[PDB]
Amino acid sequence: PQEVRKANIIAARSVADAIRTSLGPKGMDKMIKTSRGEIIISNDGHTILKQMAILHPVARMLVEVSAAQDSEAGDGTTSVVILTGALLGAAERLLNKGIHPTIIADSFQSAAKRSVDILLEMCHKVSLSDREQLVRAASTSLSSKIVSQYSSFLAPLAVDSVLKISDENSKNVDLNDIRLVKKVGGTIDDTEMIDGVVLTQTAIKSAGGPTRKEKAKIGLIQFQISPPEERAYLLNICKKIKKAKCNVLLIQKSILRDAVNDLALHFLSKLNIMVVKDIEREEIEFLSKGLGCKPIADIELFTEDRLGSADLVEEIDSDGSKIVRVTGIRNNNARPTVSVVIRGANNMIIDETERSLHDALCVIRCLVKERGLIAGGGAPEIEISRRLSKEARSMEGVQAFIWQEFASALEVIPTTLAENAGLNSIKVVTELRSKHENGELNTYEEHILQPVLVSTSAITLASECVKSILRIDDIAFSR
Amino acid sequence: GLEAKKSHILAARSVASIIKTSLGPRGLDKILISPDGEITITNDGATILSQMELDNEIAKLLVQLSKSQDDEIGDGTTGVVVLASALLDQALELIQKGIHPIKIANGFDEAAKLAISKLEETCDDISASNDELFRDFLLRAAKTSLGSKIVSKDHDRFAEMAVEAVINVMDKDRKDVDFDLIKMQGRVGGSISDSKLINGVILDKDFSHPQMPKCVLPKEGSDGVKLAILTCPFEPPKPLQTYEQDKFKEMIDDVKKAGADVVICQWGFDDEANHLLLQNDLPAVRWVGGQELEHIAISTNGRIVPRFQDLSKDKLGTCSRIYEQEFGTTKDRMLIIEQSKETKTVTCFVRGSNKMIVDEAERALHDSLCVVRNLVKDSRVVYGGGAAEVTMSLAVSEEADKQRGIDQYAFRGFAQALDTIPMTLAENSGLDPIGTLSTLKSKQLKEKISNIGVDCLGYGSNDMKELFVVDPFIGKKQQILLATQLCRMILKIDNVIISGKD
Amino acid sequence: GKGQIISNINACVAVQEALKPTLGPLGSDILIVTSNQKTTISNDGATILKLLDVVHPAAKTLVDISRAQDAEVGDGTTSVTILAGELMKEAKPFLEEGISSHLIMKGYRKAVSLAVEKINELAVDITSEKSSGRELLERCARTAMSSKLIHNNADFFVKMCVDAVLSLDRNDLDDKLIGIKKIPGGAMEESLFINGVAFKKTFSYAGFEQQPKKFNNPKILSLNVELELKAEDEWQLIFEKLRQVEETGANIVLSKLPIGDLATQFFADRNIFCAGRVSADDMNRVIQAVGGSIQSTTSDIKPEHLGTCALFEEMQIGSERYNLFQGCPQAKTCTLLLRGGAEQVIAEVERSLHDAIMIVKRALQNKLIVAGGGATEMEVSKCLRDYSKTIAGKQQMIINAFAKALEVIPRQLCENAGFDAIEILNKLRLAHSKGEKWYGVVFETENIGDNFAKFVWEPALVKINALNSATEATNLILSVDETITNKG
Repeated sequence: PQEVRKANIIAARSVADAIRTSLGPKGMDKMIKTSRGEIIISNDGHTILKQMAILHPVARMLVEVSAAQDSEAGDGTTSVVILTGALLGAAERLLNKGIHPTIIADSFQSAAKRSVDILLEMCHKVSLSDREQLVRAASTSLSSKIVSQYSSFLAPLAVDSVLKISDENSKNVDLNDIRLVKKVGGTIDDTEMIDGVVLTQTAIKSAGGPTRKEKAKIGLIQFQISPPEERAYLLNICKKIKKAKCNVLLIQKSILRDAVNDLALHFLSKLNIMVVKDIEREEIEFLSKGLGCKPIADIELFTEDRLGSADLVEEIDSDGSKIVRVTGIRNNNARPTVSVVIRGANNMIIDETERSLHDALCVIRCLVKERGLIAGGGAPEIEISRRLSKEARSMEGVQAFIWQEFASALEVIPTTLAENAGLNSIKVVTELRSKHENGELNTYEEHILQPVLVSTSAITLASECVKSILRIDDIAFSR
Repeated sequence: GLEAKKSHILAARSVASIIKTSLGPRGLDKILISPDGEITITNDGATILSQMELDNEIAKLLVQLSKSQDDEIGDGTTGVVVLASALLDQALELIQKGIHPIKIANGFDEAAKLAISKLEETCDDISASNDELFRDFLLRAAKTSLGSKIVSKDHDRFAEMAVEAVINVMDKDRKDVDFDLIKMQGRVGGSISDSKLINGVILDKDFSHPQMPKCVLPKEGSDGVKLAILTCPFEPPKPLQTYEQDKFKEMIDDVKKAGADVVICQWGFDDEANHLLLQNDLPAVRWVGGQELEHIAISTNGRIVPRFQDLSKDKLGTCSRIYEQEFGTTKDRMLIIEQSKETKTVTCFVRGSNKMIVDEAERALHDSLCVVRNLVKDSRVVYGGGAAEVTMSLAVSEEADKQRGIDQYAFRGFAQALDTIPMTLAENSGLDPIGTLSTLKSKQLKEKISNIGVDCLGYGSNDMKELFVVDPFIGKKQQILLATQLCRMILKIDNVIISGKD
Repeated sequence: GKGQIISNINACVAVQEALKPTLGPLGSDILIVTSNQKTTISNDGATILKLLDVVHPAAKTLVDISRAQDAEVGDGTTSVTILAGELMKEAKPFLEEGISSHLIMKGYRKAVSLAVEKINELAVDITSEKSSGRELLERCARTAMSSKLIHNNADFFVKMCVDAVLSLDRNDLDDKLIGIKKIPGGAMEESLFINGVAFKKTFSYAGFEQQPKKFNNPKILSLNVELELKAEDEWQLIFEKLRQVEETGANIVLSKLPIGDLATQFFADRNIFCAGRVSADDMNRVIQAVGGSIQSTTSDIKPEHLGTCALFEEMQIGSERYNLFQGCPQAKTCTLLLRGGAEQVIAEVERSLHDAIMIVKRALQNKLIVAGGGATEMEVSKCLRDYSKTIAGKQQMIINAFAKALEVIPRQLCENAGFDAIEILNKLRLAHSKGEKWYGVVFETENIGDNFAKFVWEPALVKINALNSATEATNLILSVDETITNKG
């Protein structure tokens, strides 16, 4: 049964070694040409593994590991693939010695739990009450992005956004509740928090639309205003909405029929009922959470108890933007959320700006689950191997040899960082271990910092990945 | 420069992997077939490697080194080749990481010198413990090599033969045992209990005509027994019976004036030559090899007489007596030449009921005589059997973190290469190599620093110090030096050039 | 046509790539297995190329110039092939651009004329420095002998080692002909050098101080053994043999056995000196010192066997009077005597002096010396690039590639020693062009250093003969557009 595992390890090692060249900003970029003729270029490990269309069944698990890497930690999608292949490469000599993969798999889970406590003792203890390190963490992370001078004002906006939803014991917080709406026009210097909610579209541009209303109710309605005499059919639709005093109508976007008839615009103009159409399907679940409302399919299902409250609903005047904002949801059951509007002249600005804020919110969220940060650049990978050197002598049996090979696989990550930078691989690693007798974590003066959750999740996900790889002893066709 | 570094490691590994299973007393034997059609079975790595005829350029270095190991030590045949392959396997991982090959060669040289100083502190003294305990090591030295053979029943008899033989041929000044001064001779038939220790060359002879006496008379209280060494044949002068007989009376006068009891020559004798020597009580000896004459002058303190006119009484070899003693049921009826005084050379007499037993006993005695030389040359010794390699591993690995730079990884790879021998002994003992290696390291750290090795043959328990299993330190020191010397020469040659066969 | 030259370039590279690791004392060795099945390993490239016997003419040309380099010189056999082969690689892309092979051959010839002119300029020859045959060589042994217990006295010790080879012919130098004996007692710095042959006092018998130690016009006589009152194989017969020494007027008698007390009494009134128990190696050196010969008996002594030095004296060195020969400019070999408080201390210093003699021995044979360690190699490549401005045109790019081809020698030296050839070439040119041009590459620890400070020197005739041999062999290969090999 070893021929099935050895074939999967070698096939997965070639994938990990291929992504290994993409580690770091100076790493080698990989090209993938789709059958349709599209060619993409980037160093992202999650994008390469997704568009590669790997036919190997076990190698497809790296996509799920890279997906959870960006969803939990938010960084290290390339490093988790390298660490996964490092354990697979070290497991090749383990099988040659006659070791069953169960001991190999059970030792990685025990070594991953002990590696967390080693990093926590060497990590710097920080708290969320201090905003000095929270602003500098997100500001230096944007040095790899187009934003440079405007990144100074973007850091405190992301800090105050997380501190409201972080609380204390909440631990993990869903990132889908943070919506970044990009729109052409404006600039980066203009930002509005708008903690109530922010939509993705504009308002009615036709004649008669108020486009602004004060003290209105907001609710989700899946109905649509359409003809089947036609004004009498549309009058009963607007009359039932007036019964619950709902001045804000949100209609789900559908290409089947229209949203609101022009005849109904004159009816709602006298009642001062604002209408916002073209609501995307992705925002249906979003608006049902922060606003605390419920999707309403029919007109009979529409009730007053499912309607929220809005202080002032207005359409902000801006060049090529016209963004509508809502403040003061006034809902005790529904917790508030953060929706930030992104503006810029070029389309390439608001695009990368949204992705740049994603990595900034993840690193800050890493401090919410587990506080503290570890300086990157190969420091946590080498520090663990330094502690496991003397600990390997305290073990007994087959596992004693695994601790030595586990620390050897951790050296692959700092070695790749030296290779992609043009410096000598071994020479740089020896200089770091030479000064380890004096310095410990010292990169601190270079304003380069990394959260502890990235280094913790990379070891945990890679330990379970390789554990599940050795569990497949056969490949069968079942349809 | 590309495929050479990868091919040299795989070529030497496949050749060294043959004798990895034969290491130790439990190591399995092999069936060797000579080109003449004779089948031989032995566990000695020197026999297996010497019979290999191959065109591989890398594997030829194993044969060139094995020839010098038998004379210097003789026990470094299988152990060094396995240890040398361990340094090559660890060097292969360094080449892939970009480590320079000469740095690997110089890294193992500096690491070997540091491991010697560590064992110098933990070694123990033999003669300082007791004088008779030293002899107990010599009695049990040959027992370890002979314990895996039927000879292990009579092993107590062969233990005393090696003690008295080395003392005579080796002086405490130079402490050197020459292989040329030890004559190894054996025949098929008999048993192993009839083996005797002779202080001089055997020189089997049928005493020519049967009327000649089988013993040499003292000749009225004469000093010793004078023998004549002639490098020229005995023939009448030429550029009839009474002519040659009268010429023989002139040449025999040189024997009577010098007083030689027995005449030894390199060439055959005539029929009338034995007639004059019979009435004078002068036994004739003919058909003597050239190398046999060297052992005669060294044991009897004689000289080489080139011609008949140079024969003198001072150049005659002196011995105690020469008699013919029947050995077992063999009809050859060999002879014994004794001395009673300490000589510079001895001759080993080994017999056996099988042709293979004789050859296996002569080679086992060769390694036993070399251990005695190392125990006298160096009183400090260490406990082997897996305990020495683990001690050297923990010593180099501990000093690896203290030495920074590129040599830090050279010391780690050298320490892991030293773990191959105890794991190989653990594999050859039928036990978990990894599970046993962790046990030997745990007992030498948390408890106390001592020597506990892996048991190839079933014993009572661990801690061979209780069972008094000793190995020579200079013998083990010579093995680790030849291993690093061989590992460099393999790395110092990156080129392979061979012509065709016409 | 021109396609045959490209085939000849790969033939020289295939031979070069095998000889690249063999450059340097620490470089790799080639293992060649002949069809005879005898396997040999040799560091020097001559024997390596002799066993190959390549049929290809261009590869065989590199073998012929390698045998001549090992014969007339003996050094640079591997470097002359690497330099000639690497020069072929620089001319390979030139043929693809349309440049004819003739101007490529004549382009390298112009660079050699400019290179050899700079070799004599980079050489070290001192005239007006007010030096002599010692102080130049005395300094070279200092640093090599530095960092030793004798470092404090090292200034006085370098005088006796250099003057050892200067007392004899500078064309033929032999270290075995120089004997060294230890003298117990006395200070270490008070030792004196002796031009002739010296030995100890072997006389165990009373009656010393009966002969004068100063001879105005002594005569050297060689008699193997007589010198006995009683044969060790009659008093008047010995007196007649001793009279022959008086008839020839010889005040010096030497033998390999002891001398009886009869000769000491007869030689007292005649002021004749005699010394017995002289070693056999000493007797042969005394004969070569005066240029005479030894006679078996006293009757056959010929007049030309006599010889005289400037002055004879018996010094008190070591609290004992020892024989020595001083003031003999015709002596073919000298003898050194060391002083010290213990015999074991002198033995450790004696062995340290043999290394200093072998260093200055090779420097005396060849008086043309240039600074090694990449110093000279980098300066020649730099000067050809500056002088190429008047060489402008097609001849400029040809010499510019020749300067780059000269960098293969220090490359393989750093690659075989473990150093990184990429970083060492960038840091060496910066230190060579700026400040002093004497900065080389250290062969022990990688760093910038001055080989002239470490006193590590290399003879220039090795590089001069190899530069002309590499260029001459290159012009022969580049000129062959067709190669026909007949069978037989």
